Amino acid sequence: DFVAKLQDNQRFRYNEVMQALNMSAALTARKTREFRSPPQEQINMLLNFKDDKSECPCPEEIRDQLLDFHEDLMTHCGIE
Amino acid sequence: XXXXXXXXXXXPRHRAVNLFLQGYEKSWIETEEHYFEDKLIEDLAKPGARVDPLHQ
Repeated sequence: DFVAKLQDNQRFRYNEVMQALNMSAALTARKTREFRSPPQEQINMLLNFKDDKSECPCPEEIRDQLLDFHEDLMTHCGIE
Repeated sequence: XXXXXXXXXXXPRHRAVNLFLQGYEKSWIETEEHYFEDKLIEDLAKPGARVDPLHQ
């Protein structure tokens, strides 16, 4: 379910930024992540929030559900 | 001189879940989420009743 909610959100934000182009010198730096950065480091860089702020994309809603699942895993294990 | 200088100048579905779990096990679980190395040995050195368990 997490990937189901993440992949469509990523494609939606990509469609949004491609529709609202507003071509500049930073749009290429923002959209090199789609063509370059193969999926390994792509997911590595789009999945990082243990400090208070990183370059996480606009799907902030799934961050909370991931934290909830991580807390559930921690309390299912022996970690208090 | 400026003119001379100017002349000189002119002259698909299931790969994503696998990669997700790989990234999760790579950078989400082993990030120092436990501290037991002292309580473990403290309860292991107690001879509640010979030889202690840690001594064994």
